[PDB]
Amino acid sequence: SSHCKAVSGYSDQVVHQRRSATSSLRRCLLTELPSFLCVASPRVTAVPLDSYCNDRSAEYERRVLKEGGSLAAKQCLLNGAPELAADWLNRRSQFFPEPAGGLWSIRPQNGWSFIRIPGKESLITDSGKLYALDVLLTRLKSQGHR
Amino acid sequence: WSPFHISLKPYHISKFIYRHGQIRVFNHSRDRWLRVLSPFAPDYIQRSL
Amino acid sequence: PMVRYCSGAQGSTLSFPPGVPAPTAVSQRPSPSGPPPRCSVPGCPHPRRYACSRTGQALCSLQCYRINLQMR
Amino acid sequence: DVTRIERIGAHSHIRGLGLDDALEPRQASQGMVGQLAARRAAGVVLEMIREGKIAGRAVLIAGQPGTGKTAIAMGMAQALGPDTPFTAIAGSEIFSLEMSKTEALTQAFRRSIGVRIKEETEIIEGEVVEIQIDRPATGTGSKVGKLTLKTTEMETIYDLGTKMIESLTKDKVQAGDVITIDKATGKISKLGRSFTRARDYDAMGSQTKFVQCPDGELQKRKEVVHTVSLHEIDVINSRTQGFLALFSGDTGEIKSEVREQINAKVAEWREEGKAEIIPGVLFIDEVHMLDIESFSFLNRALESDMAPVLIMATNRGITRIRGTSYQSPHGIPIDLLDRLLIVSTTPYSEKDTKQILRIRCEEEDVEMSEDAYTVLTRIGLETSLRYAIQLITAASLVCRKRKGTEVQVDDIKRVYSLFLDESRSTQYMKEYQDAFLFN
Amino acid sequence: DVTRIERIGAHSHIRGLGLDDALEPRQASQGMVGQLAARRAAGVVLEMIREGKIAGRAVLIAGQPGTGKTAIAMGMAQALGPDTPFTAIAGSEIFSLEMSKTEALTQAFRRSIGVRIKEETEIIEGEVVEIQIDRSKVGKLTLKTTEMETIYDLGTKMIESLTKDKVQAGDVITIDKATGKISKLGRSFTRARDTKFVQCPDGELQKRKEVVHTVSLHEIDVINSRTQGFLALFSGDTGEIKSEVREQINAKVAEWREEGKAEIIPGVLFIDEVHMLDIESFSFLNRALESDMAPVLIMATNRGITRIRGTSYQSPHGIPIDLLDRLLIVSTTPYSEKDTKQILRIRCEEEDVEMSEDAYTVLTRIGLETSLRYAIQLITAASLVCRKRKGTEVQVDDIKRVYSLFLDESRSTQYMKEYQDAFLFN
Amino acid sequence: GKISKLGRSFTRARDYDAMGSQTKFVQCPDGELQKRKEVVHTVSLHEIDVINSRTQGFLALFSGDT
Amino acid sequence: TISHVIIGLKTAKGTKQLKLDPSIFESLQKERVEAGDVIYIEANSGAVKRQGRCDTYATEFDLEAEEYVPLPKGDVHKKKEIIQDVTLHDLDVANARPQGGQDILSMMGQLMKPKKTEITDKLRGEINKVVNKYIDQGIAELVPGVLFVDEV
Amino acid sequence: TQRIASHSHVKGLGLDESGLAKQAASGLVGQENAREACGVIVELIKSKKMAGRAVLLAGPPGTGKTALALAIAQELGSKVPFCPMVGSEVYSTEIKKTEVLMENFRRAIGLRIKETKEVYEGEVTELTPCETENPMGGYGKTISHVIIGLKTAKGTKQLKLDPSIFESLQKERVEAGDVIYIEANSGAVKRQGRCDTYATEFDLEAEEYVPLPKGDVHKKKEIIQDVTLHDLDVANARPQGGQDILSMMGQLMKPKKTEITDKLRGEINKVVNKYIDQGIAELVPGVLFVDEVHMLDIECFTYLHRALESSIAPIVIFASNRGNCVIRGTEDITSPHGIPLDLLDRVMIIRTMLYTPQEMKQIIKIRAQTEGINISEEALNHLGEIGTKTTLRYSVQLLTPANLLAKINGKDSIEKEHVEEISELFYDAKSSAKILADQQDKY
Amino acid sequence: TISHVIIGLKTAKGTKQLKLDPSIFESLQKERVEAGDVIYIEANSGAVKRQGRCDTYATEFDLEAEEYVPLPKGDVHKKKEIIQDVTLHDLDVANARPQGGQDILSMMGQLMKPKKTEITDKLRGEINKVVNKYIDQGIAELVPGVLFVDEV
Ligand SMILES: Nc1ncnc2c1ncn2[C@@H]1O[C@H](COP(=O)(O)OP(=O)(O)O)[C@@H](O)[C@H]1O
Ligand SMILES: Nc1ncnc2c1ncn2[C@@H]1O[C@H](COP(=O)(O)OP(=O)(O)O)[C@@H](O)[C@H]1O
Ligand SMILES: Nc1ncnc2c1ncn2[C@@H]1O[C@H](COP(=O)(O)OP(=O)(O)O)[C@@H](O)[C@H]1O
Ligand SMILES: [Zn+2]
Repeated sequence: SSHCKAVSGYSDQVVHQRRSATSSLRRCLLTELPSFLCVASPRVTAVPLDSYCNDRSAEYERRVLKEGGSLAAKQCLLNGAPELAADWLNRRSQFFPEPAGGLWSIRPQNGWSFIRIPGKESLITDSGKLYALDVLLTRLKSQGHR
Repeated sequence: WSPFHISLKPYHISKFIYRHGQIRVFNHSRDRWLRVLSPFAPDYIQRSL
Repeated sequence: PMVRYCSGAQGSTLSFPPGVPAPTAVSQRPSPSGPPPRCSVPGCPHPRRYACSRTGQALCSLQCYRINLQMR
Repeated sequence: DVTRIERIGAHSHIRGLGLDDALEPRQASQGMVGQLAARRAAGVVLEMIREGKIAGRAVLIAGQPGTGKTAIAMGMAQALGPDTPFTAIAGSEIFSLEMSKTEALTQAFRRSIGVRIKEETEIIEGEVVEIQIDRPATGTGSKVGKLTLKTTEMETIYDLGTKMIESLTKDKVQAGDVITIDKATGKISKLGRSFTRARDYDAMGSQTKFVQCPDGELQKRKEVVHTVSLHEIDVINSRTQGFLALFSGDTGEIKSEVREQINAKVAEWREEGKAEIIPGVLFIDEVHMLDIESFSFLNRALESDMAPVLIMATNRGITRIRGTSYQSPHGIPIDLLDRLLIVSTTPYSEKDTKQILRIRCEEEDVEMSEDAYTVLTRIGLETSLRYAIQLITAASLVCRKRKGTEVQVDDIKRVYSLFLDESRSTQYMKEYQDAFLFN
Repeated sequence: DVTRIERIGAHSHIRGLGLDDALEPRQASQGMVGQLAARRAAGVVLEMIREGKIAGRAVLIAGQPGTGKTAIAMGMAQALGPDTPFTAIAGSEIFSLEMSKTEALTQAFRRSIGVRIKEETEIIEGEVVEIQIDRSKVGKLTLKTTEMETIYDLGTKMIESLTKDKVQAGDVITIDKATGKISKLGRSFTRARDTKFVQCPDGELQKRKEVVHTVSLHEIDVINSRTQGFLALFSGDTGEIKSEVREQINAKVAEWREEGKAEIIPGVLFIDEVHMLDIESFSFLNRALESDMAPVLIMATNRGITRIRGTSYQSPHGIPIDLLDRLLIVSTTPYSEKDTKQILRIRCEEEDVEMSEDAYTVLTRIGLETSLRYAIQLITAASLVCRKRKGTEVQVDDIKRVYSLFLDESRSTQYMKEYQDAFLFN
Repeated sequence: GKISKLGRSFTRARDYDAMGSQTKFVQCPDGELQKRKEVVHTVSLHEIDVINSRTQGFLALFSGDT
Repeated sequence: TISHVIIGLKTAKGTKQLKLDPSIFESLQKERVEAGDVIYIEANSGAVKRQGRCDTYATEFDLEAEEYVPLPKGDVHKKKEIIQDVTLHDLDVANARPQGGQDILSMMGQLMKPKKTEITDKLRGEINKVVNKYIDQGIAELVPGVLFVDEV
Repeated sequence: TQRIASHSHVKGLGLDESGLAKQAASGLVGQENAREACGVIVELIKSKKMAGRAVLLAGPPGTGKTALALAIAQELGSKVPFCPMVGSEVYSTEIKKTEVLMENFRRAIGLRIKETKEVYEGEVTELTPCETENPMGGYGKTISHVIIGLKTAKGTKQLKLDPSIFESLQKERVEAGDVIYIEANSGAVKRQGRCDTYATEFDLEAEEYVPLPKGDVHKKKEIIQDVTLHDLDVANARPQGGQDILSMMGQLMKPKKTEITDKLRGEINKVVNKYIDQGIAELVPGVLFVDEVHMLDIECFTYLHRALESSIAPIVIFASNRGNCVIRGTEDITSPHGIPLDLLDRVMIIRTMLYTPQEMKQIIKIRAQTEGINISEEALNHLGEIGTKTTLRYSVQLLTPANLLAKINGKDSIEKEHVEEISELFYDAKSSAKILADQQDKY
Repeated sequence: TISHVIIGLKTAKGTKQLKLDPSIFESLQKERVEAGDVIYIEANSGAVKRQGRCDTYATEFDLEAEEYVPLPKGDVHKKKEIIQDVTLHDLDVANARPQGGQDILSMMGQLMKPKKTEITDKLRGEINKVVNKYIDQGIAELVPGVLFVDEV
C-alpha cells in the first residue's frame, strides 16, 4: 500500500499474443486503479479569505503571507526539506537523482485545476453513426480490406 | 466547464485594533518572563541533569 | 558536451568528453601517527585532553595544569 | 500438510444451494440437506438477483436458532459466484465512533453495487541488453537515450524521451533484466534477471530470484478486469490523491453532492458502454440489533434506484425494538416489516440431523460407527445440533489419542462426560448459589 | 420582476414597533397591532437598550401560543435599527458538538456588545489622465477632478502598485495613501469613445476622511486566538477560547473606556424558546448577568408549569426560581375579533391580494376557532385557487374549498381517532 | 559534539545597552573543565512507553497528548 | 525574485506573446510545462491545465508515454460565457474551507480530510449580500425550491 | 532476580501419555477433568485444522480458571501466538468495539518467514576509478568500474563496483577514514561516520566516532522473522515513508487508530496465500484468551456471533465467574454467566469445581516453596485451616507478611505465633463485611 | 563580519546613540526599517515597532506608499518602574505544548488549530521547582489568591 499510487489490490492478468493467438494467464499481481475514475469536481471555488489594514507594516506582513512567511518554510512545504530543494535544484547533472519529497512529487491525474476539457473520444459516444463506423472500421482493418 | 469562481471583499481590521489589540503585542514583556521561567531553558536542563 | 553511460552486455561504461570537468577523482590514505600525544608532565601518562593557553603545553586535568603553572 | 489461511469453519462444507435446473431443491446435494421450502425461496431470490432488473428488494429469513438461516445465506453467497459482489455485515458493524449510523448504512449500501471495467493496454515484455543515457553537461536539463530489447526470436532498438528516462533511473534498471513496459501509462514492472547475462558481473549490487526470457513477439496486449464498488469510487473522488482511505477507512461522512455526481457519472458510463454496472447482495445478520433510526433510514434508502437486494436475518420473537419501548414481531417496526418478503425455517428432525452429522464428518475427515452415529443423533436431538457438531472433533482427537482409527461409543460418552452442555451446566450451576457472583 | 433573497416571510409585514413619543401605543401603526399592555412595556426596554447606561438586564415574554410574543421581539429589532448589535438565536442552537454548552453562551454574549472607534485616513480619489513610467524607475501621472488637476511623481513602491493593477487613461481611481491600494471605480464618459460608467469625482483630490468602525468583543477575542484568527470567525473553527485571554481583553477595553480612546456600544441578545435549556445553562446565566459588560437579553417562553430539562423538577415557565428573580416578565393576551380581522387585513395587504368584504367575517371566524394562524396561511392558498379560477377577487366559495383541502390539527386529530388501527404506536 | 549555549557571563552584561529577544546572564562555570564521571538515571517505565509511542513522543510527556 | 513571465502561445490563427503575473509562472513550473506542450490558462482564478505535447512532435520518439493533443483552433486569447446552476450552500461551503487559488495554503487544504464545520451567521449574511448584489446586476436569477423531509 | 508474580508456579497441566491428569504435577493439583479437557483443547489447537471454536471455563471465583489458561499457554510453547484480553479492552474512545475485537482476533494469527541478508561493510581506504585505456569516439576516456578497498578487524579486500555508485558516493560525504556499508540486494551506499582510530587527531570534532567493525568484510546470514497478521494491517494502513507531505504530516500529527476496512484484509489474505503456496512463509494459528467476558456488551456478543463461524478466526478461550446475571447493554435480560444463550450454544463449557482442604494445603505448600519460604507443619496446617475457613486467596496472601515478621524476629521460618499475629493484623472480606453491617450507621 | 550595530535616535528634545547586538539588528531588518524612520524600542523585551517615516522626508516623492508621522515631542530615554503579575496556570499553559514561535510571517501556524489539553503532573512539579528556585533567588515573590465558585 504505497502512499503515492492507487492500488486496488490483486487481480489475474491475461496477456494476449499477436502470433498464433496464444493467451498467457498470470497470477495475483498488484493492480493500479484506472485513472478515469476521478471525475468529480466542486461546484464552486473561492479564493482564501485575506484581511486588510491601513498601514505599511500590516501591508508588508500580508504581502509576506501572500508568498509564504519565510523562504525556509516555503521550500520545506514545497520540496520536503531545504536540502531536498537544493538536491532537486542540482539533480540536473545526476544520472540517478534521489526521489523528490515535496508537493512536486505528488502528481494527481487531473492536476490541481478543476477545469475539464471535453475529451475527443466523446465523438464516438455521442453519435451512434460514428459508433457503428468505428466498429466497422476496426473490423475491416483486422480483415485487411481497403 | 469550470467551477464558478467567487471572491469576497477582504476583511477589514482598523489601525487602532492592529496597534493595540494583539495580546501577543501588548504582552511581549509578560511572555518574556514566561520564557525566562520556563523549565526548558538549557541552564535549568543542565543543572537538573 | 554529452556524458554517456552505457550498461552494456560485457559490462558498464561511463565516458567523458574532451575538456569535461571530469568530476570523477581519486582518494588515498593520509599517513597516520604511531604514538598518540601524551600529557606534557612526564609523570602523568594520560593522553592529551587539551593544550594550555598561558604557556602552551599538552595537559590532562586540574592537577597537571597546576603542576605546569607552578613549574613555569 | 500445508495449512492455508482458510481453515475448516462452521459453514465450510456448504458449496451452494443444491438445486436442479427446474429450481426444485434436492434432499441432499452440495452440502445442504432438508429445509425444502426455505431452499426453494432462496433459489427464487437467487435467480431474481441474477436477473438483476428491479432494485430495493428486501427478504427476511426467520426461524429457530440453529436451523440454517446463516447456512442458507452462505449457500446462496457461494452459489452467486466470486465475480458478483456480496457483502456480509453483522448487526453491530454500523455503530461506529467515526461516522453516523445513516452514513454507515449508506456506505454499506454503496459497497454492494459493483462496476466491472475491462482494461486492455499495449505492453512490451522483453529482456534488456543495454541502456544508453547521454546526460547533458549544462544546457537546460534535456536528456536523450536509446534502449535495446531482445527476445529469443526478434530484437529492436527504441528511442527514449524525457519522461521514461526518469522512471528507468528511479527503478534502477540495468543490463540482464527482463522488463514489461506499459505503453499507455509508462510504468516499468520488474520481472527478474536473466541467466546468460549474469556471467559478467561486478560485486553484488542486486541479489534476488531468477527468471527466463519472454518468447515470441516483443509487443503484446494485456487485459485486466477491475471490479470497483461505488463506495470506493466515492472515497476516491471525495479528496485529491486520497487512496489509503480505501484501506485505512479514515473518510467520514462524505458529502452527498459527491454521491449524486458519482451516480450521474456512473449512469453516463453505463450508457456509453465502457463499463458495466452489476448490482450485488447485502447480508445483514442478527439485524434485530439495529436501532429504530437505522430501520427508518432503511425505509427510505430502499426506495432508491441504486439500492442493493439486502437480506435480513432474525431469530427473536415478540421483543421490544432497540432504542424504544414498543413491542413488535422480530423486533422490527411494521413500517420496514411491511416492505419485504418473510421466509421461515422449520426445526430439524432425526433423519436429516443424521445426514448433517454425516456430511460434517465427511468434511472433517472423521469416521464413526453406526452406533456412534445413533448416539450422536440422540445427543443432537436432546441437545442442540451445534453441540453434536462440536463433539465430532473432540471425539476424533480422543480416538487418535489412544492410537485408534474408528470413533466408538465409548469415546463419545467420554467426551460428553468431559465437556458440558448449557442445560447440564445450568443444572450443576444451581447447587453453587452462594458460590457464584450476583445471583 | 426580480426576486430578492428576502421574501414575504411570517414576520416580514412588521416594520418597527409602533409607539408615540409618550410611549403609548396606537391601535394600528407600522404593520403590527394589538397588545396594548405589551407594546408600552416593550418601549421602556427599547429605551433602556438605546441608552446603554445600565448593564445586564433580562426580560421574558410569556403568553399563549400565537399571541405575538415573537412578533413584538421581531419589531423591536427593526425599531432599534442597525449600528447597534442585535444577535437572535434559538434556545436549541447552543448545544454544539465541537464547543461546550457553557462556552456557547459566553460566545453569544460577546457578539452583542461592541467597541466603536474613529480614525482619520488620507484618500486620493480622481480621474487619471496620463501615466508615464520610464526604464529604480521614474513615474509621473496627472490626476484630474472636475475642479482641479495635479501632476504627481511616483516612488518605486507606487510604480509596482500601479503596474500590478493596470491603470489606463480615463479611469476613476481611489488610493489609500498610508497603504498603497489601488481601487478603481470605473471609467469616465469622456474617454468612453473608442465596465461600470462613473462620472468624474468632485472636490479636492486629497481628502482627510474621518472613518468610524465598530468591532464585536467576541470578534476581538477571536482575532487573538490563532495566527490568523479572523479566518475561524467565518468557518466557526474556533473552539473553547481560553478564559485568561478574555480577562486580559476585558481589562484592555476597560482602560480604553477610562482613557476615552474608544467607546462601548451595548447590544441586544434575543434567545428564542428558552423553555428547553439545561439547568446548567440557567445556573451559568445566573452568574453571567452580573458582569459589567453584560448586554440586555430578551427571552420568550410559551410554556406553563412544566418539568425543567435536565432534572425532574417543576417550576413556572419551565425555568427555576433563581433565574426568574433576575428577569422581568411581560405577559401577552389572546387576540379578539377586531384585532384578528385587522391582522388579516394587514397580511392581505402584505401579500397584495384583493379579496371580498364578505370573506373577512368567515376568515375571522375560522381564525378564532383555529388559533388564528391557520387563517393566516389560508389566504395564500385562497389567492392561488382564485388565480387558477381566472378570477380577480377572492370570494367566500373559494375559501371554503381551501378549507376542505388543507386541514388543521383539531380536524386531523378528530379524523385520527377513527383510523386507530392503521396508525402506529398509540 | 553538540553545543548547548547557556547564556552570557555576568561580567559581559554591559557592552550592550539594548538586549536581544532572549538572553540570560549566568555565572561563569567553576572547577575542572572537562569532567568525566558516572551518573545514575531513574526513569519510569511510562516514559519509555511514551517515547516509543510515536516518532517524537517526548513532547507528550509534558503535553499529556498521549 | 520574479516579477514577470513571458509566454508565447501559438494557435492555428497565429502566435502571440503575453506578460503574466509570477503566480502564473509558479503554476506553470508546478505542472511541468515546457515548450511545445498545449496549455489552457484561465485568468479569473489563475488555474493552469496541461493536456500534453502537440501532435506535431509525434514521430520524435519511438517509445513515449505522454499523450498528444492537436493544435487548438481559434484565437490565443478568448472570452466565453458559461451558464451555471448553483445553490447557496455551495457558495457557503466553498467560502467556509476555501480550495481555489494557486497558493500553498489552499493546495494543501485540498489534501486534508474533508471534515464538516459549523458555519456562523456572518458568512451567511455576507453571502446573502453578495448574491443580492449579483441579482441587482441582472445576471443572478433566483429559483427557490423544495426541501422534502421524510419520516419527520 | 525476576520478581515473583501471582501465577509463577504454573508450568503445565501435568498429563500422562494417555492424557490422564496426575494428582499433582507441574504446579497444578486437582481439577483432573478440567486438566484433561484442557489437554484435549491443546491437541485441538496443535491440530491446525479447526477455526473459531470456543471454550468457556465456568466456575466460582478463585478456582483456577485463569491459571488453566496460562497452563495451556505454557504447554503450547512460544512459537504460537497467545493473546490475552479482558472484557474492558473493547470500550475505547478512539475506535468502535467490533474493531477492537477484530484487531485482537487478527492478532492471534502469526506468520513466520525466512530470508537472507547480504552486505559489504567496513572501513574505506581508497577509491580508484579504474579506467579502460582507449576512450571511445568523441570522448576523452571510458571509466570501466570503481575499485573500493574495505578493511575490517579481520582483513582488507578490494571490490569492483559499478561506476554509477560513484554518483551516490558524492551524494553523501564519502572520504577516506569513514566506515560504509552497501546492501547486496539493494545496492545503495550509506555512511556511518569516521572510525575511532582517528578519534584523537583533534580535540573537538562535531562528529561522533564509531568503532571499527569486527568480522569479515562481506557478511551473509539467514534470518527468520515472525509477524502477526495484525501487524500487516497496521503497516499497510499507515505507510511509513518520508518523501511525502502526507506521510510526514500524519507522522507529525497525533497517531489514532483507524477502523480498518475489510477490503484491505481481502488483499493481505490473497498475498499471504500466494506466498504460502510458493513455500516461503509458514502460517501458525494461535489462541486468544478473553478473561472476565461478562464485561462485554450485547453488541460485542452479537458481533462475536458472526465472528466465530469464520474460516480464519483463531481458537478463543473465554473465562467468566458470574452467576445468573443481567447482560450488559440490556435492561433485565438475565442469563447464566451474564452471557446470552444464543452465543452460549456455540461454546464448549468446562466446569471448574471448588478445592478440598488437602488440595488447598498442597497449593499453599507449592506457593511457599516456589516463593522461597520455609514453613513449619504446625503453622502450615493452621494456615490451611484459616484458608478453608475463608478462602484460598486469603491463605496464600499471608505467606509473605508472616515471613517478614519472622525475619524481623530473626527466625528463619514461620511458626504459629507469626501466622496468628498476621491474621490478627489483616482482615478478610467476610469479617470486613460483618463490621460494615454492624457499623452501617456511621458510614 | 558583524559584532554590533550603532544606531542614532533623535527627537525634538535631544539625540542619543545606542549599541545593538545582532539579534536586535535582525529584528530591525525584519521590520524593513531604513535610515529616517520613527522607531520604538523596548530594551527589556527587545520589541521593535516601526511607526512610519518622519514627516521631514514627506516631500521626497509626490506619491509614496509609505505613511509619514511628525517627529516625536518627547524624551528619547524613558525610565519607569513596572510591576508584573502572572499566575501559575499561565506558566503551565505556556510550557505544556510547543510555543508557536510564530508572530506573523509564517504559514505553519495555519496548520494545527490550538486545543486545550490535559496538563501532566511532571510539568506541574517542574514548574513548582523552578518557581521555588526563582523566589529563593529573590527575583519574584508569590501571592496565594482566592478561588470562588458559584452553583457548586
Ligand atoms: N440445511 C442444512 N444443511 C447443511 N448444514 C446445516 C443445515 N442447517 C444447519 N446446518 C448446520 O448447522 C450449523 C448451525 O447453523 P446456524 O448457521 O447457526 O443456524 P442459524 O444461523 O439459523 O442459527 C451450521 O454450521 C450448519 O453447517
Ligand atoms: N400583534 C401582531 N401584529 C401582527 N401580526 C401578528 C401579531 N401577533 C402575531 N402576529 C402573527 O403571528 C405570526 C407568528 O406568531 P408568533 O408571534 O410567532 O406567535 P408567538 O407569539 O406565540 O410566538 C406572524 O406571522 C404574525 O403575522
Ligand atoms: N490447580 C491449581 N494448582 C495450583 N494453584 C492453583 C490451582 N488453581 C488455582 N490455584 C491458585 O489460586 C490462585 C487464584 O486462582 P485464579 O486462577 O485467580 O482463580 P479464578 O480464575 O477463579 O479467579 C492462583 O494464585 C493460583 O496459584
Ligand atoms: Zn597529566
